[PDB]
Amino acid sequence: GHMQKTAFIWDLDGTLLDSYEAILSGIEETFAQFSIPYDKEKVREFIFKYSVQDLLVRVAEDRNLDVEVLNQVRAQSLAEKNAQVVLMPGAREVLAWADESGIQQFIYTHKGNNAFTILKDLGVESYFTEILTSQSGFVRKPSPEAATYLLDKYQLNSDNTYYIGDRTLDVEFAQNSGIQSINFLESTYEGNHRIQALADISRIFETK
Repeated sequence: GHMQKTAFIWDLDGTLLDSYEAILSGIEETFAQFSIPYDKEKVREFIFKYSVQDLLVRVAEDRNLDVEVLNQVRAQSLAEKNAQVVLMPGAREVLAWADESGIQQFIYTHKGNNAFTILKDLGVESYFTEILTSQSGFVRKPSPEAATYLLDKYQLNSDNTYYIGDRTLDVEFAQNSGIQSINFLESTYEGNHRIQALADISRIFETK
C-alpha cells in the first residue's frame, strides 16, 4: 500500500514493447529465400545474445551462402508490413498499481516523435506523465542529464526514482546522477534490484 513519493522511468526498446514479432518475421522471410529452416525459439534466443547482423552471418557462413546477399534479402521482406507493435502483455498490472500509487512514471528512449503515438494508440499515454525521444537532444550514454531534467520538471527526488531498463547499462548513468534502478540482472551498484518479471516491481515495495 502506502507508496511515498516514488518516481519511475521505463525504456521504449524491449522492456515494455514486445514488437520483436514484427521485426523477427522479416528474417523468417530471409531464411526461407535460401531454403533455410527458421525456428522462432532459436532466433529469439540468438537476437538476445548477439545481433540480427550476426545471425545472418552465422547462418550464411554455415550454409554455404553469403550474408552479403542475405543483407539485401532481409530488405525485401513483407512482415514489416503484415505485423505491428504490442503493449508487452503483462505490464498493465504494474502500470495500474504505480499510477494508483501516484508514482510519476516516465519514458526515455532515442525513438522519434512516433513514440508518443504508439503509447496513445495502445492505451497507456497517461501512464508515463512525460516521455523523452531523439528530439530531447541529450548525451549518448551514460546520460545523467535526462535524469536531472525529469527531477527538476516536477521537483522529484533522485533517491526516490527507479529506472527499469533490462540491462547492465541501467546502473551506469543511474550511479552518475544518484538515482536507483530495477533490472533483471546483477550489476555492481547499491541501487540495483534484481527481478525476473514485472510483478516483482511491486514486491520490492511490498518488502520481499
